[PDB]
Amino acid sequence: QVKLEESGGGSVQAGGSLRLSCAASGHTYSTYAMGWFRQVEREGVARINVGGSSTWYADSVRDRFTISQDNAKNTVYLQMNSLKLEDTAIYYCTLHRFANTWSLGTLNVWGQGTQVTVSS
Amino acid sequence: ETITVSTPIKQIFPDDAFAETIKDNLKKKSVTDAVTQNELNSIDQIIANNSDIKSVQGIQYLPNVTKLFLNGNKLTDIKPLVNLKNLGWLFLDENKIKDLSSLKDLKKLKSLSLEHNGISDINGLVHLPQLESLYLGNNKITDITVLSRLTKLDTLSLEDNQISDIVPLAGLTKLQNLYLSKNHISDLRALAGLKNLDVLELFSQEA
Repeated sequence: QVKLEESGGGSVQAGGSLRLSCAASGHTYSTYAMGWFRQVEREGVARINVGGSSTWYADSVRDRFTISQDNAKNTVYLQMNSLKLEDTAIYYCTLHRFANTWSLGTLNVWGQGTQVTVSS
Repeated sequence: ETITVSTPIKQIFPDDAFAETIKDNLKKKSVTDAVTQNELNSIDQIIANNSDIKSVQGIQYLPNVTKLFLNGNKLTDIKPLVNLKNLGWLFLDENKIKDLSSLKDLKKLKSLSLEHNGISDINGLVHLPQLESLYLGNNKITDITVLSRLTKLDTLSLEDNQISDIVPLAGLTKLQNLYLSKNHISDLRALAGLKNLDVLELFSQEA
């Protein structure tokens, strides 16, 4: 009954910016891990502890992408700057109560996915 | 130890559900298909949650498995895991595992989940001092003394147990995410020196 509502995506020019959003509904968690994987096998991109402050980023996106939260709104945001051709992929919002298990993907709640295409 | 010559999956894995798990993992046509030790050596991850598995006999022949998902099965005996030296992540929620001595030499194990197994005695977890994540929610645990040896833990869930004494957690300086809801805790003094916590949940105690 956990639902992930994804917003954002599409086509962007190399060097440009894009912001994704994901809001989690139908849960009771005081704190939980939410963020994005992508599939250009699926790999983690960015995670934040909703209700905490800890984050994790893949090495390839660390200083170009920034993940944030609105705890009361149960929403996370991914600000993708200096976009590169290597960032073209389907991006999936995804959630687990525990950050270290979130990293594995296998047991997570998964969103539908959004197409991101970086050109030029 | 090893499968010396090619052998049907059905013969190596007597549990019909686990044999089907292996068949599907290797994308074989039938559990009667024969496999070599070389093919079994290729398995690094098994996803077999909610699969009505009563025995993982045969898993001894998968030396390279590092991720093992067995939540929601009918296991009581994990002796076949004893010598899986490369196991890193082990999920065993909603089984009925009580004898933990077979975990003792899983010295690469980083993450262990044993939620909702009816466990009370966790003394055997003292032999996993390298563990980084430990999930024991929804059990019958009172005495967490041995967790004081698990100095590398950064994530620990003990929610929904019978704990009142958390002094054994005082020295676990690397804890970041700690879940203690639904216990018998009134006194958190022993946690005052943990400096790296991001998450600490204490809801709904019964004093």
